[PDB]
Amino acid sequence: GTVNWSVEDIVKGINSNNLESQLQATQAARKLLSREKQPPIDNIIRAGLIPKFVSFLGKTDCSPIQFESAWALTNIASGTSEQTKAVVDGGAIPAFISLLASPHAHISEQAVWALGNIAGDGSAFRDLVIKHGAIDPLLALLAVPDLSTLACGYLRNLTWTLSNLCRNKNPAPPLDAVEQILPTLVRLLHHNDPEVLADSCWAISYLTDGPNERIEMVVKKGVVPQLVKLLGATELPIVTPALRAIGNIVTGTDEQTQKVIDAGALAVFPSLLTNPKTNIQKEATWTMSNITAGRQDQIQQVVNHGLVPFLVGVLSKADFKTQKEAAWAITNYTSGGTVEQIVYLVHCGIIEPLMNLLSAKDTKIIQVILDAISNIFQAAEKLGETEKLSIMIEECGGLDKIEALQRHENESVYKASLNLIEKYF
Amino acid sequence: VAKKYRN
Repeated sequence: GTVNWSVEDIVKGINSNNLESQLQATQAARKLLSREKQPPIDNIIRAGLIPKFVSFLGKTDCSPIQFESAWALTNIASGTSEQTKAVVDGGAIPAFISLLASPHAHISEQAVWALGNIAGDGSAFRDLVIKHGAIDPLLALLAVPDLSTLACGYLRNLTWTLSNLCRNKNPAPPLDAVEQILPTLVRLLHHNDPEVLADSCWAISYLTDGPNERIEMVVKKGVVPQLVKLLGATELPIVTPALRAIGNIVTGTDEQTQKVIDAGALAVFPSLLTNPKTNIQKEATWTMSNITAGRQDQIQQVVNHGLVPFLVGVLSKADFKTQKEAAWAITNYTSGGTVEQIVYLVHCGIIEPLMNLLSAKDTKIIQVILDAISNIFQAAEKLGETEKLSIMIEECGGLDKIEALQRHENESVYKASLNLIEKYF
Repeated sequence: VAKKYRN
């Protein structure tokens, strides 16, 4: 019946004066626009159909055409920015927000989905959806005693839409919308469905990607222990955003970082720093670098949790980007740590893989590593042990590498080298 | 992905 129509036939039906003919034609459009490959989105836009779909959203008397037109527009809105823009330009936003109240679950769900694609386009559309008042009726759909009674697909869509309202920066979402959304997100973060959990963690990761004030508003909600728990999940799609959120939190203040440690996070790092997914090791090591940038009592906790040998491991062998994060974690540990914490680092065997990484063609990591060596030499001075360290650096071939570096392009680099060379070698 | 097409 409505399979494989041409655009011209769809146009003909939609322009007929006959609501049933318009409904069949709209459903045909929904079918073109939902096919597996190359849906003809631009052809539908160019035929001028968006304004007719939008006014069909308002047909309370004909719920099937509301659904077909909502689904058609969702898919248009799922494409490029210019395509999402055409949906918005047709007035879709307030019309979808009014469908949130529909007594028909499949229809308010479609409106949720459409609004998520719109808000998902970027900050300006996200904030426009919020100005049109989307958040109150979105949140009313989740106002039930027990999330478990909602259909699973429906809750997943709501969660994902709310996370798009939390997403993007420049600017970040309005502080008041974030405050409005957060209690419902905290509730979603304790739900048992893995996709709900993954998207709740993504939303939390967006909200903590910002200055300390933004981080604080999340941390004040008490979510950190739940995040650390998800950090332990067996599902990679949950671990990845849980770890991103935890990593974002530890770029905040030392007190915000302490909440992550207090919640047990460090005990998960032995598995994270050896995780077979490269991106998990990289972001675990990034996270560690922002903890070793903390107070000496926080460095101490990294030590007590047995994590220095794990840093030595990733420095010795890892994808290069993870290794660059490990080099940072080490330079941070060495500028902030006590002499005894620094001595410990050397006893776990940091020197040889630090030196091996001096052969990399990345000026930044070379800078980072010479800073670290200089820091470690500073500790050895206070102990009168600079010579013991010079030799260690000699024996694993580090001296060769530092010498060469005198003849290096960069200023810090050849500057940093000559200094160590002339100071201890 | 920020956007999702309904198949």
